[PDB]
Amino acid sequence: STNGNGDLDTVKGIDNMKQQLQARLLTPRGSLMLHPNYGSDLHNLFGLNIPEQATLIEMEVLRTLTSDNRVKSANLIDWKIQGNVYSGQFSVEIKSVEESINFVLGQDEEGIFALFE
Amino acid sequence: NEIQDFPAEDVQVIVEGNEARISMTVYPIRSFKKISVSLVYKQQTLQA
Repeated sequence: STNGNGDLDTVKGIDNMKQQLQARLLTPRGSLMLHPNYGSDLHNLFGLNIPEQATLIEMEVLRTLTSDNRVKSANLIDWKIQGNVYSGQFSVEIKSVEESINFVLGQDEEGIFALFE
Repeated sequence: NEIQDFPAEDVQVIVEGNEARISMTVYPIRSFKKISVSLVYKQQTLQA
């Protein structure tokens, strides 16, 4: 999309993390070229309505979130089943301001100021 | 299982002379020849 000023739109900081986490969760695992492990297996977890499939979904989502290097940890908050529909919510703790500051100021020695994670 | 059930109390015996009179009650054995069953579906919601 466009930023409204005739240049390409850009997402930064928290918007960037949102974008990347959404894209990883939405991507099927193994579908992306040059990156077998990037993605998620949620496309196959459209199973039955029992706690077991709920737990499988939860474990898959925690794996997908953990896969990101910047995500320090993730954990279940609450889930429920409404027949067809499954609903769940998670809590994601990105790296703290202190750690990011230390990382960027360390990067000054190299001057790259870029991310190849 | 030739008979269903019987109350022991009803077994009463009268004896007089050469005659013996006895009363009893028995519930006859029976065999199933019809089954009616009703099923009801209900929603459920699970949490945590």
